[PDB]
Amino acid sequence: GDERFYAEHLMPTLQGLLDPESAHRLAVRFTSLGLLPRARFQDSDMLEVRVLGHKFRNPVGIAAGFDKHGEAVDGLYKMGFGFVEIGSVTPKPQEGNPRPRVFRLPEDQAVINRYGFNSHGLSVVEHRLRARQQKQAKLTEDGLPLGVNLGKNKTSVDAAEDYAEGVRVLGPLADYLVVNVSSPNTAGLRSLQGKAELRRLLTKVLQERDGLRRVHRPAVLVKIAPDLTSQDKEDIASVVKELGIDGLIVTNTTVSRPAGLQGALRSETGGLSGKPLRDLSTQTIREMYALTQGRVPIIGVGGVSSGQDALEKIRAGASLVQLYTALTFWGPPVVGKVKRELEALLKEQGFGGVTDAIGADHRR
Ligand SMILES: Cc1cc2nc3c(=O)[nH]c(=O)nc-3n(C[C@H](O)[C@H](O)[C@H](O)COP(=O)(O)O)c2cc1C
Ligand SMILES: COC(=O)/C(C#N)=C1\SCC(=O)N1c1ccc(-c2ccc(OC)cc2)cc1F
Ligand SMILES: O=C(O)c1cc(=O)[nH]c(=O)[nH]1
Repeated sequence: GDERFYAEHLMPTLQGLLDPESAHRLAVRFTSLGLLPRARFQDSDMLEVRVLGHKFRNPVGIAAGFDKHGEAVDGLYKMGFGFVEIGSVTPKPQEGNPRPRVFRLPEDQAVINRYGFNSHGLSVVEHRLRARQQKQAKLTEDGLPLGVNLGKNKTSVDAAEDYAEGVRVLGPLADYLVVNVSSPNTAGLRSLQGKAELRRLLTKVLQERDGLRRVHRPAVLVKIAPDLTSQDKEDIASVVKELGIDGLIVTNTTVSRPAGLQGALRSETGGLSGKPLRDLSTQTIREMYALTQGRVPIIGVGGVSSGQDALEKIRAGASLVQLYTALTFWGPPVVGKVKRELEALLKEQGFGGVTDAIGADHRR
């Protein structure tokens, strides 16, 4: 499946015919049925990473939001992702915001979304993952782990209890869990990144996680915004260390609108993803790595659409990367593209593998 054909004919046509939410629903459907380009790239040993208690056959994952309800996991591995993250999942089903709630900014290679945690809920996702639980166990053992990203319901009183319920229900079924406190589309949610709120929330999450039988006990990561103050970042790093949080996902979408955006839809409310987020996210990785002394694994995400973009985040401190918005524009071939370019650049820059490149900018 040609990189050129998808980039220059297929994705532009689908974009010309369908609004972005319809296009995404069709993509989830096709992916869930395995109707994808092959994909030929075979992962070399230079791309394997060991982190979070697992082997990852390659460091390129699908970011949360694409497969919100765990419907397409196997088709995402078939696409060539080293790991798959589903969600965000909320405790109770909820519809999210009214449509339209997602917008393309093609001149910016960006998207703005305001889905507001549309979710089938924990029970539905639980059963969906349970139907393939041993298939995933084998995938995980073969180097293809599964992450589950947890959110909170719009009308929930007690946010921490929403996250605890998620840990209890889906934790067993996940190699890692993500406490998503950085959606910009749920009122008040990002205030959970504040020191006191985060410590209270994560103490409860970790207690529930530690209460799970050893074989079912996932790593716990916290996904953070790209819009944090210095004080916020220092506070997060402190809490992450005080509690022994397994890792950080850096970053969610931005509420900022960087100067220079050209898309007609630039002033729509929501989080902005894609190329204009890229270096903001990279910078946030760099800072969090330094504040955590390189001892806390980071999954780097925001604006990755090439091997260079991947390597930049790796060298800034990410152990793994994810992408979401690049797919919208370039389609499935972009996965093998990132990986082939990443391997080439690692060789060019004198790294024996991804592992050797993690945090390399900090040792220069
Ligand atoms: C349409 C859309 C929906 C998303 N929904 C979620 C979500 O449910 N949970 C989450 O943690 N992040 C979500 N994200 C954020 C992505 O996981 C990722 O952090 C962000 O888009 C940056 O990566 P990208 O520039 O490669 O898209 C969403 C992103 C987009 C574009
Ligand atoms: C008419 O629609 C199609 O032919 C589509 C679609 N959609 C086809 S034909 C063969 C094929 O790979 N697709 C296809 C295109 C995009 C995507 C896709 C788009 C966005 C994604 O976000 C991460 C992930 C996958 C998935 C697909 F499975
Ligand atoms: O609106 C959502 O559901 C969603 C959007 C997004 O950009 N990030 C997130 O965590 N949730």
